[PDB]
Order: sequence, then C-alpha cells, then structure tokens
Amino acid sequence: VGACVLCNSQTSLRCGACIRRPFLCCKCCYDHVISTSHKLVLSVNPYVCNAPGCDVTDVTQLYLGGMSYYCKSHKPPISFPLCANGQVFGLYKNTCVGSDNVTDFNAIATCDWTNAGDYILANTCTERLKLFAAETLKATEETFKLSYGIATVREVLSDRELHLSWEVGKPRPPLNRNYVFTGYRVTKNSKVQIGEYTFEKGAVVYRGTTTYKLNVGDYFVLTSHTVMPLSAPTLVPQEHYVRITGLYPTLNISDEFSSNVANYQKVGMQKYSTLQGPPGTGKSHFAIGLALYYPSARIVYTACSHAAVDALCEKALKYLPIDKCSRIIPAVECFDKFKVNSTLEQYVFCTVNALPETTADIVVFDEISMATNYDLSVVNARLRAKHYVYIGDPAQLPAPRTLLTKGTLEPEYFNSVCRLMKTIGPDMFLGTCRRCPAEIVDTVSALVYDNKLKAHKDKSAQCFKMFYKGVITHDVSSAINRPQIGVVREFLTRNPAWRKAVFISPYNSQNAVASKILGLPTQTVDSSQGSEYDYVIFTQTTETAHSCNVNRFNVAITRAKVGILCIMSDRDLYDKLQFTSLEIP
Ligand SMILES: Cc1ccccc1-n1cc(C(=O)O)nn1
Ligand SMILES: [Zn+2]
Ligand SMILES: [Zn+2]
Ligand SMILES: [Zn+2]
Repeated sequence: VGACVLCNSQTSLRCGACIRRPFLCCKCCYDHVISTSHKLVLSVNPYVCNAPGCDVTDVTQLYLGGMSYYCKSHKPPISFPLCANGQVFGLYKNTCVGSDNVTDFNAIATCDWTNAGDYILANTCTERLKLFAAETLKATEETFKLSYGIATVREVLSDRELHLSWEVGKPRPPLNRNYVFTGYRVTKNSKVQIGEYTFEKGAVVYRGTTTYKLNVGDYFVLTSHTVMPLSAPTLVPQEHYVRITGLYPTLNISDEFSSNVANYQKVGMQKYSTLQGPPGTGKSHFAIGLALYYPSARIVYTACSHAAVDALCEKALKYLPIDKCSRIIPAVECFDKFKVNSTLEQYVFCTVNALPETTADIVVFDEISMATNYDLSVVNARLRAKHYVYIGDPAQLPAPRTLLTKGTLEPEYFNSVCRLMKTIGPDMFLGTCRRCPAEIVDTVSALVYDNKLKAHKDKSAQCFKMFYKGVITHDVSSAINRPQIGVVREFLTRNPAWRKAVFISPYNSQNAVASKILGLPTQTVDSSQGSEYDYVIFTQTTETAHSCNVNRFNVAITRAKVGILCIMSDRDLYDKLQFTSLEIP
C-alpha cells in the first residue's frame, strides 16, 4: 500500500512490468496497463492465474473468483474481472482521482533511456515524475552493467598490464575511467573482493585502487548497487525572505572574502540559492568563506564525488578550525585530516550517497552540473536545512549518461538546479576568472557565458590554434588522430618549453597514443575538470558530436593558466577560438 505516483490517491496496486513498481491507483493503474505493454499488476499478492500450469499474467485476462485470481479458462462460475470500468481491482476503489493525461508517465516507464528526449521529459514532467524517472533511469543503468561480460585474467604479462579473457554471448564494456571494475579471487566456496580497477588498451593496461600481486583466474565485474526509492523532491519550495533568517553575520571579515558579503547575505534571504562559477572564479573559496561570514552556523558541505568533497576539505583546512570539521566516509582513499565520521561536528564534509540524516543551518552542494535529479532528492531527504546553496557551472560537464547515444543533452536538462540556472538565471554569478589568459576568457565568455565573464589576467600571447583534420582512425569505443599527435610533436621540437604541458583530448585512446609519442601527462576533458595546469595541448581528434560539445570544449581550454595549443578538427569552434592562428608544417 502506498501513494500513487500520478494522483497520490492511496492504493494497494503496483505495476509488475515497471522495474521500480510504482504504486498506481485504480484509475491510473488502468490507464497505464491498457495504453502500454505493461500488463502485470501487483498488490498484496501478484495478479496472476493461481491455476496449475497456467501462464496468464495479463490483468485484462484475469478474473477474481473467491479470493484467488484466474483467467478465462480457469475461472469459477462466480467471478468478476480484475480490470474493467476504467479501474483495476484493489483496495481503496472509492478514493481514486485520475489524471488528464498519463502519456507522460507512460513514456518514462517504457523508454530505454538511449535518447536525449527521454532525459528531457524526465526533467520537465511533474515533480513526482522527476523522482520516479530518476529511479527508473538509475535502476536501468545499474542493470545494463549486468549485460556486460566478465573479464578474467588469462595471463599476467607483467605489472600494470594484463592479458584478459572475456565472456561469450554478452558484449564487453568500454575501457575508460567512466567504467570502474571490481576484482575478485576464486576462494573455496565463493568469492571475495580485492579492490576496484580501471582498464585501457595496451593485452590491456590497468590501474588498481589498491596494489596487489593479482594472478590468473581473477575476474572483474562492474559492481552494480541498489537503487533505493526516492521520497523527497529534487527542490524544496522556494521561500524568499526580507531579512537574513536563522543566520548571524560577522562584524569583522577579512578582505579575502569581502567581495562575497552581498552574496553571503543573499544566501540568508532565500530558502535556497544557486551560484554559477565559471573556471577560475573561486567556487570553493566562496563555499568556505561563507562559513566565516556565519561563524556559528552548522554547515554541511556535500558533493557527489569524493574528489569534490575533498577539495572543500583542503580549503576548510586553510580557514576553519580543524576540531570543528569532520569527514564522513562509509565503511577508495580520501582526505584524512579531519576526525572521521562525526555527524555532530559543526562542519560536515560528505558525499551524497553517504550522507547521514541530520539538520544544518546551511548546506553547500558543490559542482552541481555533475549532479542528477536522483542526487538532488537524496540531499533533501537526508539533510533538512534552513538554506541550501548549489554551487556549480552548467556550462561545464554533466554526469555521464552511459545509455545516452542518440542526441545531445543540453545544460538545462542536466538536473533540476541547472534547469533553473539556464532559464531564470542563477541567483549569483562569480564573474572574474583569475586563472586563464585573456584570449581563453574572451572565448568561453562569448561561448557559454553571454560575455559576462571578465578576465583578471592579461593576454598571455601564448594561445594558438591550428586547423588540421589529418587522419581519423577508430577502434572499439574511442577515436585516434595520430597526425594531430604528430603535429604536436613537430610543434614540440620547435617549442621545448611546451614540454611541461598537459595533453588533453576528448578520447582516452588519443591520450594513450599521445603518451607514447610525446611523453606528456594525459587527461580526458572529463577527468581534467576541476584542475588547472600551466600549459595545455589539446587535440579535438574528431568533429563528432562528442568532440564538438561546447560544455566540453569550454572545459577543454579553461584548464590553462599560461598558454594553450589547440589542434582543431571542427571549423566552428576553430573560428570561435580567439587564438593566434598557425599554419601546417
Ligand atoms: C582561485 C580563486 C579565484 C577567485 C577568488 C579566490 C580564489 N582563491 C583564493 C584561494 C586561496 O587563497 O587559497 N583559493 N581560491
Ligand atoms: Zn508499468
Ligand atoms: Zn493515480
Ligand atoms: Zn488460467
């Protein structure tokens, strides 16, 4: 028994064909089963023919005779159908409303989540459907990883490199940091974990979360966890205030955080606020300075990845009393300079999926473009706070949609918070970039920020761009452009100062080849987010939809502090690059 996902009308009915099995009142349970392929219906018992040897599960072909359900061939003389009069039989038949259109709820439950339009509807629908779509999408993603085969150690060629044997019949998952395997050893009766691993083409290379003398017979599987149901909404009801509520500003603040005093008060005059922070604008500076401005405020700093949650710890280590902090870790290594697992410690730093159930004066959700509507609902479910601050940049990169292949996901569809920022604008906007040269800022400002991003540094005069298509070769699940890597090599022979540069590309296979031919550190654009390097050498590799993505190309050129070389394939972003042009040797 539970609340309907369409009309809230109390129900004792659940759809058996939906992987989340939402409670559906007789009206909505009916309009769903007759308009889709979903026919299995669950209540206290399953609506299935209780006759020996019968396989009828469709509720339209089932009748309730006595207290057991049968079909047309197995029903008693005294029976009435379970599915008629626009209602499926179940408790609370008098309390049943119905919706003007269930069509939105149907496409959510039937879609394979491989199209961009599936994620659009999952973000525009009613709030209760945003929660249901988040579970359905995430439970689908946790199940698709079971479709991938098992990799087994056929040979241990050396350290750091392996020879893998893959399962038959099932496909193989791509080998990049977006897929994180988990190993096992063949014990007596069952198996035991031996850390998490990531792989890449060589035989394959690996990188282990822990070090081991792993041997033949060990196997790796993408660990899929549970998808618990969502109760709280993605966003609490917004409440604007006339005074600062529940918070108390300081009389003495330092000149380091003085330019934020207006926004720190803005945080106290809203139930929740949004802060867009382009690269180099000082987002973690903002989040920690907010603590000094409201000194006695219990603040919970949170994000999805431990890396983002640890970057806040580094700044809290630089400004806040250490005995007032705590790092929450569930029983991969992370920041271990605060007392671990102390929920009653003023400043709490934790990931979303590990969040305890507690209250706080302020909550700081960092790097919000990575979040999903599932994460947003968990934060509101575990954390009941007075003010919610959402820090991020919807012009940066979103969470990887491992099923999405057709179409492109726009920033307003990343999550509910990014929808507000890209439509009604963000409550706050850090508009000065103190990291990149002027040519980079003057490029991403017009590209994704409506010319509202101001450069603090001057022109570095060391930003260059070349238009070289070259030769594109493909492999299993990545692309490789060696003539672009070769152009970089010929550039490096005439610019040996650019050998302290980081090589960045949209494809990790391009990084692997570039690591062998150039010897520069490698980062995919998605792995480079949140990090700054002096020099960056970027090869777009292709002009597919993946490499031309403006939120990716924004991150691709903003990691530079001094200079950058961009070997471009797409003419569009090549002309949008305000860089000194170079010719092809
Ligand atoms: C990077 C940045 C951009 C803008 C404003 C402040 C900062 N920042 C200063 C500090 C520090 O003093 O540690 N951290 N971050
Ligand atoms: Zn269904
Ligand atoms: Zn309903
Ligand atoms: Zn039957």
